[PDB]
Parts: sequence; structure tokens; C-alpha cells
Amino acid sequence: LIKLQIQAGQANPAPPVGPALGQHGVNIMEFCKAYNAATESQRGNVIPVEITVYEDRSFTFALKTPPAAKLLLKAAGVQKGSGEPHKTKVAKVTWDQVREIAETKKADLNANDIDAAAKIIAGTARSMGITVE
Amino acid sequence: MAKADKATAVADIAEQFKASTATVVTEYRGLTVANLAELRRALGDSATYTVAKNTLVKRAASEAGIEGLDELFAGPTAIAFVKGEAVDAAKAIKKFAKDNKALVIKGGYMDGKALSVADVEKIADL
Amino acid sequence: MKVNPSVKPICDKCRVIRRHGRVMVICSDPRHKQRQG
Amino acid sequence: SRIGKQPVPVPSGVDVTINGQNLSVKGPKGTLTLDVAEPISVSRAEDGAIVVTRPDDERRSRSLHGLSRTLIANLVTGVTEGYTQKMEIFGVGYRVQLKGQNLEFALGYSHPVLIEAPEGITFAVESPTKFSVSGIDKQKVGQISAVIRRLRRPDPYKGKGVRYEGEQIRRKVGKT
Amino acid sequence: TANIPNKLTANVRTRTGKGASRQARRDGKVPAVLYGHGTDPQHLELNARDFAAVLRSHGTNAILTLDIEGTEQLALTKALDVHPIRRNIQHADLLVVQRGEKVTVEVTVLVEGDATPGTLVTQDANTIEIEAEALSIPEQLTVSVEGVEAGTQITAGQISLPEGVNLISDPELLVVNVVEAPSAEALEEEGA
Amino acid sequence: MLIPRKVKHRKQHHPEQRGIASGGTSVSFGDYGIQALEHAYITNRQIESARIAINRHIKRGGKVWINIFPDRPLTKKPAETRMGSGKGSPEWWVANVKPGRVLFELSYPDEKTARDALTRAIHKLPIKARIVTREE
RNA sequence: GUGCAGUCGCGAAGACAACCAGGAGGUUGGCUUAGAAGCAGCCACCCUUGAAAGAGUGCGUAAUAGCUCACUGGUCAAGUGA
RNA sequence: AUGGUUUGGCACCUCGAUGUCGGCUCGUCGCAUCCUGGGGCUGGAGCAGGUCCCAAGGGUUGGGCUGUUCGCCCAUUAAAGC
Repeated sequence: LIKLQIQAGQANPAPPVGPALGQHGVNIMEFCKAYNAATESQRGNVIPVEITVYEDRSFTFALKTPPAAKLLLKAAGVQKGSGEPHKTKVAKVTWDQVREIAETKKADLNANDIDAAAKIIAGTARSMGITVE
Repeated sequence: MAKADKATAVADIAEQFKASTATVVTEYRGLTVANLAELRRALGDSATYTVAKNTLVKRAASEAGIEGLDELFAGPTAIAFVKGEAVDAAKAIKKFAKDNKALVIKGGYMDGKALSVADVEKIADL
Repeated sequence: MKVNPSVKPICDKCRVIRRHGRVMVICSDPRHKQRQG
Repeated sequence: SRIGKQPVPVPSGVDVTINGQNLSVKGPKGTLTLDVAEPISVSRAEDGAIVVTRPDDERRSRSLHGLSRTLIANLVTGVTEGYTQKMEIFGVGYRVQLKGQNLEFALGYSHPVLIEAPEGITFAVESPTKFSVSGIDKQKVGQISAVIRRLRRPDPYKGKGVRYEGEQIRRKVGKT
Repeated sequence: TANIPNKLTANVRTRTGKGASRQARRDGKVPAVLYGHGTDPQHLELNARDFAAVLRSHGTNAILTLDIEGTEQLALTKALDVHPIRRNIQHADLLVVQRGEKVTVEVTVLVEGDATPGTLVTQDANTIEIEAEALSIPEQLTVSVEGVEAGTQITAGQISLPEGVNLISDPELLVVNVVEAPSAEALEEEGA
Repeated sequence: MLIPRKVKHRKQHHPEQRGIASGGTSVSFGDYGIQALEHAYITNRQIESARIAINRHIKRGGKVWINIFPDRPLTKKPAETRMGSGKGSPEWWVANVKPGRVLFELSYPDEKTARDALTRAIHKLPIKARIVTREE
């Protein structure tokens, strides 16, 4: 039961592999290569992943959808983050694409409907300085 | 826990008891937020399972038609209403109660008449 | 035992008491322990 | 207050002699003493309990009432059951044994250390690294237990010394 | 504007002087003066606790329904005489009032403000001069500042009023100034 | 640093420390003020220390007014000189401060940080003082 | 530390404490990242199942983890904090 | 804020005499403690320490230069006190 944000088609940067989860004694090879297989079948984004360890190092790997800010980085044109949120507003983002993202984050999050998912993701945008008009 | 908000809670209690058919309070001891999330994502279609304040129900209980249940304020008040069918509710609470092995049902009450444990098991059956 | 005429509850757990005519700051962190004198 | 007003339960063979203020409690473990001051009255609740009573609600009374209650509670509790603290000797090559009544340690010194049993307590070793201190007078029990605890100057690096059974000591590192 | 003019027992004074007045303040009263178009300046002693309750309640300018000598009277609080350190109330002027009169008044604004992040407020003035009716003086000219940006000089001729109330301070005033907010390096170059 | 650019008479008597305030007994331009209680002469360096104490405790944005200016000098005379033979030269500049008088006024939103800042600026001064809100 | 006179906040709808359990998903918010994940620092500081959950208060980890708290109900019960 | 030892401020007793730097001999007193003794915290592994509290009983070197006090150096010391 430990969670991470790992790059898609890669492996073995020390801090994202070793200290938080490579010390606890679950081995590098089988997890990392089955995960490279699956994550290159996805080939989508830096997929987050969590590992459930049971009483005999039995590790089960659960995949997720990539972060909301990164989805904005790829979709909304926000290629870099604004150091002054709510003061430099260089994103005008469309409820259309936010609603496709809302379908995705409905199948992922606590979303009540597509509407509430749109509202949630727009709220992360509000916090990081992304003006959904 | 301001006073008119407690009046609102009273309104919620009466406005769900009189607007629902089945009504049973249960207990939760050994259940958490993610388990509640599983439940209210799965059976949130028509179920109504929440939790409330005993000492608030002590004044809210004479505004609705629950004039026979003035002795069961010992135990946390985890309210189970349903709006539609009467066998789905208690049987579903049994489903989740065995899914977790922590959820207890206190008693039985449906349209006034007091019903016990084995009566509620018979309610599951029917 | 930092001896100072000014003692304060630095952290959230420093409790300020009075033994034998002396103010004291007891805490689980012994860096914080101090008194007047 | 909230403690000093409570009556105190009193089981069967528990003989309480109210010789005025001076109180004395007999049970199968012994006959303990207690004294109190002039101000506060010791009434016996005749449902099978004892109750403290005070004239005033001044500082001294508010302070001393609750104390007396808690003391007599500990008193009757001990003479029914007792008290028994547990202690545990973590270390390398450290060890404890017993010689009759009196107890023997190995704590890295160049001579071994012993303790004289006082009148009212006994030692009880379960393993060479693990023992107890069983008595009645809670004052005495914790007294002797802490006296033991203070033999080794504490060492939070490697975890040596004596520990109360649930003692979660602090720690640091000297890496080099 | 359904005001409850507070009621107060006041008794005329025997002795009018510094010694008597200090003895009164000491005992726990407050001397006071009553005049207007009554044209019969009365000298009273109020009770300070009751007076403070009245003020704390209904603002400083707050009509009164007094009880003098058994007879009752109507008054308004025109002016206070406060001590700097102790912040007592040393003396109180009181303007008699018939109902339906136009007397000039000076009340306080209230900045109900939540701004943009890059924003700071500056209250250049607290007190604005008004004419209104007797029973209908406000307590708080609420001015709202939300959604606005950097510089937005809230003029005085922008506040919302009652119906039958008039602004008499000039409409030139800066009641508020919304400054471009400072820099941590601008705070080094102010007053050095 | 605070000094005047020129005074007409650059050797003045010592100010008086008798009486209470007549003006500046009322917060003017901010929200959270400082008020004196004693009599004292407050200099240039003290006020510099205090405004810096405040700006390093709010650190971003929030304004500070100084209702005092050292417009009355004092005269030290050079060392190890027998008394007599004139009057020394001005070296540091004070403002007199009578009780009731207001020195500083802050405008920062949160009272927590503001009260704390004013306290840090109080502990840089020779006077007992207290903190004021604009209210009655 | 007390004793006096205030005003304020909360209280048999159960105050404050205590003790059982919760203490959530966006999210490792953006920038800066070596590392910046609730926690050198800078800015923003909204949204949702929920009974409650802070862009998180402290301690701990080079970063994480983690001990935790702030906010919620439960068993008993008169007063308690500015 | 202390203490009153330092360079100084006042000029109050002494100018019909209060003999002045240092050294020697001889003490005795204070602790704001150099060592010894007990102790709390550590960025204290251990040896050595750093800082803080209590503590005055005892001890607190011989030598080169300078009239010198102060100081610097040599060789030792448990230590080379104000």
C-alpha cells in the first residue's frame, strides 16, 4: 500500500524507485517489466500506480489515470505553469474538452455526474491559475 | 451544532421518515470513509443510509410519526430509509454487514410495529 | 535546562507550571525544558 | 470535584475502621493505614461505599477533597488485588536474577548491583531480562521501580538500560 | 428603520463644578448636558453602565428617550468627551429633538471587503456627514468592495443610502483607495 | 534614517515630559495602532528598528504609518571634557512622546500577524505601550 | 498566583475534558524541483461522496513513509473558555 | 538594569603634612569559579568536548626581557582564576 507517479516507458531513476519502495524488499525486475509492458500498451501519460503488499510480500499493482494538472498541460495548451495563479491568466479552456476530461474523471474520481466532475477539475484549474471560461 | 441548524436536522428526520416507507436505525462500529464510499457509490441509487446525533433526535423524535421509538436512543443513530421496496433495504444492510463484518442492525420498525432480530431476518426472507 | 527570565511554550505541547516558587516549562522535548532563576 | 464527589465501591471482605479521621482498611492482603486532615469529613456511604465531605468550597478544600478520594480508592483497590509493575531489561549481555528476596543485575559495570527488599514488596523475575515488582503501596512500588530505572544513565542511541514495560523511549543516531 | 430609542433615568444636578463632577464619575455616574432649541440648558447625571450599553448597542449617534424629573424628554447624542488612556466617558452633550426634524449627523462607514489577491485597501476616512430624520439615523454605512481590481477610487457620491437621507460632505472625497499592493522591497522605501 | 533637512535653531532646550496628549490620541490611517503610556524621548534609530521589525514580520504587503518625526535635537559634547565652555553639538534627534499619543499604524488583514508584529515593535522601544484598534 | 467589578464566546438540542472509531478522492495544486509530495521558500488557497476532513497546525523522514492534530458522531455528565 | 575595579565629571573632609608605581614578606575576604566534586541539553557514537545550574573546603609552579602593572615567550602542570 504505497503510491507513486511513474513515467510511461522508462525505469530506474533512483528516488522514484528505490527509497520509497525499493527498500521494502519487493523486487525490481518483475514489477518493472510487467509494468513497462502494460504502460506501453497504454502509452498514454505518466501513469500513477499503487502497490498493495500483503503479509508475504505479495504485491498487487493498481494503475490509475494521470494527474489533472498534467491533463491540462497536454490538453489546455498550458505548456508551463503560471508562477502567479489568478494574476497571469494565459489559459482559456473549453467546457467541451473539460467535459471529456469529466467523463474520464467520472470513471476515476468521486464525481457525482459529468457536471460535478467538470466542476471538480475546473476547481483544480482555479487553484493552479487556469481560467476555464 | 447551532440551534436552528439542529431544528433543520429535526426537519430532515421528519421529512425523511414521513417521505420514506421503511425506517431502521443500525450501527457502524468498525466501518470507515472508504467503506461508506463503496456503499453510497453502489446502493446510492435508491437507498438512504446516513448518521445523525442521538441527543438531537431526542428532540426531533416528536415531530414525525415515530411516537413508539422513544427508548432506542442508546447507540449511535445510523438511519436507514428506503423509498421503494421493503425487502431490499435490510437484506442489503446484511450484504454490506457481511462484506465488512462490522455493521450491526439494532432492531426492526416498519409502519409503527416493532420488529426484532429474527423478525428482520424474516423480513430479509419473505 | 535553559535558565532565563523569559520562558514560553515554544511548541504546542510545552505546558507552563509552577514548582516551589519557580516557573517551569515541561515538555516531552528536552530542548524545550526551561525555568526562571 | 468530579472525582472528589464520587462514592467509592467496597467489595465483600473489606473492613474499614473509621476511627474519626484516621482510617484503616483490612483485607486479605494486609491492613493498610491512612490519615487525613481535620477539615474534611470521612462519611461512610451506607450503601456499601465511602464518601468524602467538605464544609467549604475554598482552594484548600477543592484541592484536598479529591486527593483523599483518589488515595482511598487506590487503597481498597490494592488490598483487593494489589499492584504489580513490569520492567524489562534491554541490552547486550545484560541480565537479571534473584537471590531469595533480593535482586541482582548485570549492567555493564565492573561490579554487580543488588537491592534490599523493603517491608511490603517482593520481586518476581520471569526471565533474565524481564521481571516485575509486586506490592500494595503504590507509592512504594513506583518508588523502587524508578530507583531501578535510574541505575543506568540513559542511552538513546542503542537502547540500553531499564524500561517500564510500555516505555516508548526516545532515540537518535550517532552515525559516525 | 424601526428604532427602539433607549430609555434612561436622569436627574438634574445640585452642584455644577469640577469637584462634584469627579465625585460623580467616581460614584459611577457621568455628567451630561442637554440643550438645543429647548433654550433651557439642563445639567444631568446619567449612569455610565447603562449609557455604555446604549452606545455599544446602537452606535454612538443614537437617539434617547430620557426621563427627567419624572417627566420624559427626547434627545440625541451630538458629542462625546472621552479620556485617552482610560477610555472612560467623561461628559456627553445631548441635543433635544422633536420628531420630523432635519439635523446634521456624522456616522461611520463599514468596509465589507474581500478583494482580488493583488489588492490592498486604504480607508482614508471613517466619518461622513449626513442629514436625515430624527428617528432614522443609520449606524453603519455599509460599503462593499468585491470583484473590483486595482485602482478604484470609491468616491463618497457612490454609497447607497436610505430613502430621505442626503449626503452633505462633498462628493470629492476618497472614502477608500484601492492601492496597487506593495512589494516586500517597497516596504523598505517608506519612511526612511 | 529620519532627520530634517534643516532646522532654524540647531541647539534647543530639552523637551518637556509633563502632561498628556492633545493630538494623536486616535488612530487615523490604518487599523491596528500603537499607543504610549509614559513620557519618553524617542529617537531616529529606535523607529528605524521598529519599522524594520514590522516589515520583516509581515514580509509581503501591508502598510505602515509613522505618525512621529524626530524634529527636536539633543546635544552631546565631546568626551572627557570638564563641564563648562559652551554647549555641545547636535548628534541625535528625538521626538517627544506624551502618553495617549499614537506612534504606528498598520494595515494588514489578519489580526494574528498584525498584533504580533506590533508587539515585536514594542519590544524595540523604551516605553510601556499597548495596542489599539480603531474602534471605540 | 490569587480576591473584586466588568463585557464577550459557548452550554441537559449535553458545554470544556476524556476515552472507542473516523480523520476521504482530485493531488506528488503550480513555480522552484537535485528533493519542493499538507509541511526552506514564492503564488493561488477553489470543487465533490460525506457525519466530518485545513491547499492541511506541529514532530519526523535528504524526498516519501509515519506519529499525529483542525474539523465529526458515540458512553457518562454541569458549567467552561476569552 | 547591575557592580563601582577602569579613563573621566563634582570639589564635600584633610595643604599649622592623610608619605606617593612596582617588588618582597604576611594575610584575610567575595564569587561574576582555573582545576578537583555533583549535575541538565546537545549538531553528545566512544575518547575529548561546547553551553547552562548549584558549589568557596582546599589548592591555584618555577623561569627569560622590561623599573615596570599589563603582556609575549620557554618548560611543566590535575590547574597555572578574577
